[PDB]
Amino acid sequence: RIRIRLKAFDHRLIDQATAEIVETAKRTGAQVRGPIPLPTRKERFTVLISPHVNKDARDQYEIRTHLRLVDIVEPTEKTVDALMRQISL
Amino acid sequence: AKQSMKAREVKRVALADKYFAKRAELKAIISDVNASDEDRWNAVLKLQTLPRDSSPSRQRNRCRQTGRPHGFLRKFGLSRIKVREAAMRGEIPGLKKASW
Amino acid sequence: ILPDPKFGSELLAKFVNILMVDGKKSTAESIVYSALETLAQRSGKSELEAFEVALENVRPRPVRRNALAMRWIVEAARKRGDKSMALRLANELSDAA
Amino acid sequence: AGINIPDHKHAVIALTSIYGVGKTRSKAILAAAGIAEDVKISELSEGQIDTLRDEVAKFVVEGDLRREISMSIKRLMDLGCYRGLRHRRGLPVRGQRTKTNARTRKGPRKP
Amino acid sequence: TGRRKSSAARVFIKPGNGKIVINQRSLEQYFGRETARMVVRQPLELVDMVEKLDLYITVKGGGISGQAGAIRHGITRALMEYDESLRSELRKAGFVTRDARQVERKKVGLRKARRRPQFSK
Amino acid sequence: GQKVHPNGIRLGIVKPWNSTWFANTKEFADNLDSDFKVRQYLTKELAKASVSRIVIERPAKSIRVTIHTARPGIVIRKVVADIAGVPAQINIAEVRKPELDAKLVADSITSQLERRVMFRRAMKRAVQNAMRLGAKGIKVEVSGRLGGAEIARTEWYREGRVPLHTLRADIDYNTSEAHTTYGVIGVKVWIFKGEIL
Amino acid sequence: RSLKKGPFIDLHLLKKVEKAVESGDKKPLRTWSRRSTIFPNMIGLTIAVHNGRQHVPVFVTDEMVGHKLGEFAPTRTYR
RNA sequence: CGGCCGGGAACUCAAAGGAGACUGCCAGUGAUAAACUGGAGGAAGGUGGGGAUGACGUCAAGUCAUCAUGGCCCUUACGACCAGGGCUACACACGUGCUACAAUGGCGCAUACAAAGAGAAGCGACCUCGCGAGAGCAAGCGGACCUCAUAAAGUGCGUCGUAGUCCGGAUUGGAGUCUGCAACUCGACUCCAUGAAGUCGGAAUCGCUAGUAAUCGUGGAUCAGAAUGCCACGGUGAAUACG
RNA sequence: AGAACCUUACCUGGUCUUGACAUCCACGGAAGUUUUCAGAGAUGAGAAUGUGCCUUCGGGAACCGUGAGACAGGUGCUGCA
Repeated sequence: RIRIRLKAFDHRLIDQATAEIVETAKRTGAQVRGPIPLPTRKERFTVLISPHVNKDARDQYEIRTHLRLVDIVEPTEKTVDALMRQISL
Repeated sequence: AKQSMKAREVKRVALADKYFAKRAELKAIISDVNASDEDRWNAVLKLQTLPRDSSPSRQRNRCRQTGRPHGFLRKFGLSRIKVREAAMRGEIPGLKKASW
Repeated sequence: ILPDPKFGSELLAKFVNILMVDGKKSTAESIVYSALETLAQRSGKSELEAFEVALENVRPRPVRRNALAMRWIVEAARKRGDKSMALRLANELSDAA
Repeated sequence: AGINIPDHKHAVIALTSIYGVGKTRSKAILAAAGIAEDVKISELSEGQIDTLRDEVAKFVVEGDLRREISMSIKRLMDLGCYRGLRHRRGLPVRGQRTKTNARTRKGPRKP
Repeated sequence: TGRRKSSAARVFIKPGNGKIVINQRSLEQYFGRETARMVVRQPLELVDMVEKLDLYITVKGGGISGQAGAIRHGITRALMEYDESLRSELRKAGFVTRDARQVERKKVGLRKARRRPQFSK
Repeated sequence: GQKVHPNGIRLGIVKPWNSTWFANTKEFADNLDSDFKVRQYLTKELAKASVSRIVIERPAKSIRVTIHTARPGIVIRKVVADIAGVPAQINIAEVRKPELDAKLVADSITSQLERRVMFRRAMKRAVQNAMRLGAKGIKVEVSGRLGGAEIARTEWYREGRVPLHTLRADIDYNTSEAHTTYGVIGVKVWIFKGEIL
Repeated sequence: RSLKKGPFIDLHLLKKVEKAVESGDKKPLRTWSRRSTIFPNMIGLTIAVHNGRQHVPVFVTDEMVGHKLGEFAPTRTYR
């Protein structure tokens, strides 16, 4: 019912954030299910290094933004308190 | 990449945000084609009285801190050299060595 | 090196690989199937499966001899068209017998 | 008639031989006249050819197309536009590159 | 389960005595080209208990030989979870599975993966 | 001749990024313009305040700027709060090892070369004061017009062990540009602390 | 012009054609917006085009009633 | 008879934390050493594969034209503005690709198979109109669901048959469609017609040893629109490495 | 990693020069808005309206115009600084 999405950059950072979220949700109750890690979006683009004649010189840049989400079967007052201690109703 | 060129860019985007809504309604009344050919002629009349600027066709969206007309991306808003220097010194999240 | 045990004949697998220009395998299998159909007219003495007189050709390790022979046969085959999937085997039969 | 006399060809393939009717125009003519597409001109009877003659004369014919093209290009060259100037001088009109290409338009690569 | 050049394959053991259905379709209807059936039959003919036991297989991704190798790895992992003596017998013959020969990453400054562009003097 | 940036290649390895905030494309661009403008403003207003590291963090519609430096009793968020439409806070982190900070040793090198101290003596004093503190590897380099003459030279001194092909190396690298009467002098400083990751 | 809308002719060129009909005697009709096409009120007119550096006059009649203004006065030259 | 819903967390997938191969073992060779060969186990056996990773210095190599800067110069100016044009011009030569010189070929009909990426001042379901580029309507989606999105070579039937022929597509004409104030120099695409050169390439020269080259297709950055370029991915898939 | 107009750094004719862009002084006016004419546009002259937040109320603060001195601007030259 209530889908709470969250995003981060580092794998350990998103793991710690989702662990804090799931610990608060286990403290609250309402039979919270486990985390749902979604595949991240890779934003790659090639960039010429120098402003003059060089075509081999191109660095490769990687963007790995972790996007996970948790699910709540029913919103209650304790869940609202744990929220106000991305959202989708 | 000059002071004059970035002044041209800021005055162009200012004129675009000024005369955007009237040009948007003009493009809309040009787009709807069911009747009123005389109103279409008056629409292109108002469009020709409107200057050639103030349009996304005129918006070039060059760099901001350098104003480089080449090597631009619509995600960082800077030049290639400047985004490479930013990822070099490390003041932007991500942008590691892509190796797959 | 995966052979083709549908007909066996690792030599025929090498023939498929050498007629498999631009990597097209199913078309080459249709090619060698029409080749088998055209060879079944006479069929020799298991000539549709193996080649005996095609080994001692006019333009000569035995594996390298067989490879050069099949290169010459494929070259003289693809040198002409005119319903190639019959005329190439006709040139092969003329060079063999 | 005297033009377009091939041997052992289909109807739509044969109808391409006329200066002004090709593949899709032949398909449209055969669909409008109810003529079979995969049949040959040798097995085709004259009763359908006598209708195909006026069906193809309804559209442009070889000589009419040639004289229309000649009249259009002579009109353009006497009006003297950019297209007419490039047609008189042997240069393309659709904005091609004449630096290294446009050799078919310019002629043989003799000098 | 197994994979081959980005082709997911799932197998399910079921005795049907000649029941080979893939993606709710027969093998002759889904696959073909008179080569995929033969290269799947190559393990099925030597030591696979070709009768009295069949496999319901599903695929997701891959082309033709990629999916053929994927379902071959699937049925050999089904044989491995079935027993280990047949796994040893298959490995004694030329049936070492899990061949990693995927496609190489496109390089920079080249026209393809391992093709340098042409340059003059 | 052309190597890679140690910090730029070891962003996720040892030394993390100086910015932590996620946004969409237009928001990322506006945020990048904002953080670059406030960093340039802070540097040009407190270049004599021994500023070393600027880290920005934006969890959710709130700016947090931490300045990792030495001698914190110089300044005391008004400028960033006036230039930004988002509430901002500042923090000052007084870090130890003042002779090992790359920005600080680069500022000292630039001040000495502007005060016309000898280049060999300056690099020797820098590497001596950085090795006496208890470090492991220090590589300094001064490029461009060594002495203000018409011939430019790149004079570099190395000591201890400064590895660059080891990815687990705790190496910090910094550039500095001094504007002098002979033009501009570029100083590249490398400092190797330890081997842990 | 996607060949379905009304033809594009600029307002200042239109009002100069109006002034030419009034008293402008059709001679000094200088045109800088050569991007505009021709609509049938301009028949038998002496139109100068600023195709290159200055204005060159051409005579446009009813045979060239539908064309582009830059066709008549080119900007390319050969030795 | 749609995973469509109950049902299940078995399986794929997803992102995490670990593990799995480290000369680990046997025999032989080798100055027991280092090291090498063969073999078992093993998914991977001798840094498995690939990317990234660029030494002191060389070319006083390129950039004061993205930028920063010592100096020199303009400062009613080489500074700011405006419209048109050029950057796309054409006696000619060179470079990198694409299309082909067809029969493993072209075309007509039915039909099998993805990875990866993108999307809201946008993608666009679905219907209707149109032979068409596309137009009116418009739910869903800043997103594993919605959209791009019908992949093709292949398979099955048929058509010709070794000719510039039904290959190929340059040029040109008539008429439209799209973005854009605006498509003439100076966009792309489509309906029809015309269909040229080209029939396998000289001296010479380039890339390639693997599911690589070769062949075919898709996506994206840039961008109002405008790439045979570039950056990534997928389908089929060789021969040779005696030296 | 993209020339229609911008790009454009170039050429033809019209313009403005403490300037298109950052800052100082003294004075007038909040800012802003609709719209007409000459004109290829840059540009000049009008016709109405709005008149705030604070009031030391000879004025604060962004903003528009007038005059001058600093300066500014330069994709102009020197990578052989």
